Amino acid sequence: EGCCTDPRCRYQCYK
Repeated sequence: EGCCTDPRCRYQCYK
């Protein structure tokens, strides 16, 4: 969801 790249989302790529 174009979030994995982000640091905050990177922590939880699978939500």
